[PDB]
Amino acid sequence: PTVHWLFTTCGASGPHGPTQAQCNNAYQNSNLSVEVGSEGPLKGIQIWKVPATDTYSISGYGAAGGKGGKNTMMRSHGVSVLGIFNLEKDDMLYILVGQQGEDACPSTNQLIQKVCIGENNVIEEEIRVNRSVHEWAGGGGGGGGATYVFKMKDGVPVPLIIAAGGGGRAYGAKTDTFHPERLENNSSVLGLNGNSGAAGGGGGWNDNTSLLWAGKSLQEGATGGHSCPQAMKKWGWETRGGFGGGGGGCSSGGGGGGYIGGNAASNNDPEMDGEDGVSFISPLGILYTPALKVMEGHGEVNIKHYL
Amino acid sequence: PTVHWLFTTCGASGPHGPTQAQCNNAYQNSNLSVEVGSEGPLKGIQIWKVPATDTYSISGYGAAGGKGGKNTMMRSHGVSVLGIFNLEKDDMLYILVGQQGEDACPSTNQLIQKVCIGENNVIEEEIRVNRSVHEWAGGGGGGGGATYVFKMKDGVPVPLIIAAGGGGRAYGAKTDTFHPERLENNSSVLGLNGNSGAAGGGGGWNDNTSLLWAGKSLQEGATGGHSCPQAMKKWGWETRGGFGGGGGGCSSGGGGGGYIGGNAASNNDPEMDGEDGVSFISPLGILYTPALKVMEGHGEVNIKHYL
Amino acid sequence: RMKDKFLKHLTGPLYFSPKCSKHFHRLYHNTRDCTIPAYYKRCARLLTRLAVSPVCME
Ligand SMILES: *[C@@H]1O[C@H](CO)[C@@H](O)[C@H](O)[C@H]1NC(C)=O
Ligand SMILES: *[C@@H]1O[C@H](CO)[C@@H](O)[C@H](O)[C@H]1NC(C)=O
Repeated sequence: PTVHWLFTTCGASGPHGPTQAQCNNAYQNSNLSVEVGSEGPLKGIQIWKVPATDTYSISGYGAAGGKGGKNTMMRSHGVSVLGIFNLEKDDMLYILVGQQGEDACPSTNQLIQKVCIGENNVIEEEIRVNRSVHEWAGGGGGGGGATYVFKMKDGVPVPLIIAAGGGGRAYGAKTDTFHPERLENNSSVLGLNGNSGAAGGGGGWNDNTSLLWAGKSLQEGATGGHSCPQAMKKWGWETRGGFGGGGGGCSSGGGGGGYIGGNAASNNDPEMDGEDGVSFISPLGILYTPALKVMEGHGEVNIKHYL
Repeated sequence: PTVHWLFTTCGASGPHGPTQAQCNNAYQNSNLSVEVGSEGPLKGIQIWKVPATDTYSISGYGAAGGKGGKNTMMRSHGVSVLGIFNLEKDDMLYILVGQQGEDACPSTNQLIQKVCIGENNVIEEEIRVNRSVHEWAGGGGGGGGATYVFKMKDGVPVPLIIAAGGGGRAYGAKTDTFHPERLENNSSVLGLNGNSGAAGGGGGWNDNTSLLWAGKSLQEGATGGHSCPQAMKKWGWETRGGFGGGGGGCSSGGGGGGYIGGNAASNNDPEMDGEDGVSFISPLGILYTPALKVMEGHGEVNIKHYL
Repeated sequence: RMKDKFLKHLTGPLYFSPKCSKHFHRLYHNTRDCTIPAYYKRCARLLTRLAVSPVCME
């Protein structure tokens, strides 16, 4: 039959989700029509009505983290979770398509761009003299947003597929963290946010996000965390987390979103990246392929009727 | 083996190539050191010295086109050409790494961004009233640059691997046409530019580019073509082609670069994409795998030893 | 035919443990990323991340 409903970010990018007008244009001449939350914690979340009762294969793709600073190393990719689920007719599936975390370089500011190309070495100078980054903060990418697929019960959302996002690459990240994936399948494990420090941590499933630069949880709007407070008032390092619980960027990398948010560097280490998020698959489904880092840029959701 | 030489855009993006300083930082702590043309038609072209006579595997990757307007549909990916060649010691390989064509949205102009988010509907208004786009031009992405790998003979450059770039996505392109690839291997066929129209066409191997918004040919510097003239004087739609012969963007999509440049819409059709470029492989080499559209973003070059 | 020849170049001489024999087959042949040629850049990264997973180690 090859009936495939493909969900994207509707052209939106950054710490905020898409609008209804953006998604109305993005799905033109397609077989797909969704509702977008206009305000509140559902802002930017797409709502799709399941057309028929059948066995569906939901392919979730997370979003990648932000690029590094002068090094411009390979960004931490998002996670892919592919599952098989049974759905009923007229079930209302809520889909949040994770957006990429904002990159550090390149940038539109003239003073910033000289730092990206390696001509302005004030950041490297302060590290060599005083052993750490305390004054000229910034240069790392923001945390990537996670892709959430859930359906509302009577009053409480229940997750089905969560494709964790990748952590932000640090400014002076000579290493790539070489990190394995994580996948949880017990709903009794609560998905709190990541360990936010100088850089913002990742947003989880259900938490109480306090820090502005930390990624908001799914039930709090999943807004991308703001830039580092110390990276402001000295630069214009607007390196924010991606829509979907992405953490804000600093000299260190921001944490990526997911079920359990990724951790962040506690002391603004310029060589320490933010950690990737934790993926989740509901016990109601069957894991087709284990979680794997595959996605560069924005995430997606694909339904294909497997068995 | 550590014979893994990887070539990138050195962090450069847009219609111009990288500088010598940019590539010196991009290849830091690597086994690679190249020369970059400082001025003239060789500006932005990387020059690599072959270290030993052996059988090499040259993996060429083109660059993808620009994103659409309000739809922000899937960009046309770049082309991959993988070949096997015999090289001699001290041969001077010239490498031009194709850069991605500029996207339409987001933009830095205050008035433009209101069109990207769907609040300003002047473009949709003129289409409904006067059936076509004649005044408020712009909104399509620029053509992607191609990756050129060639070595100079006595006085004339001779191409070895040309990985064509992807065409720019049009503003209102609700469809992706799924167009097939093209690959030429007969040097008697001359690689002229594409049929430039309202939007700029792709730059070829050897042509005489006149229009500003058309992509320059390889022997002319392969500079990305400028934005649409009509998209100026009314907007700030600086949607230019990628470095490597990418065509400029308009209401329609720009043509991608390559051996033979991609064609462009002749009447500024807002729903008609620009066409992808034509790839080329030298008859002296062996094609490992046929050309496939795989590359998203900037292109690459990979040289290894497996044989 | 050719998917097998192309993707090996991207991933190199990758090894898979017996515990991932059916995991490899499902990913290589049945996943959307490894069936659309436009997403072969995705499939190459999928297989590489598979080899470093705790299941496919040793
Ligand atoms: C390093 O030295 C002191 C801190 O001990 C500080 O005042 C100075 O500005 C620092 N240098 C740079 C280049 O930031
Ligand atoms: C449509 O009519 C004419 C085209 O001949 C043009 O001057 C006018 O501005 C157009 N109207 C809009 C709303 O674009």
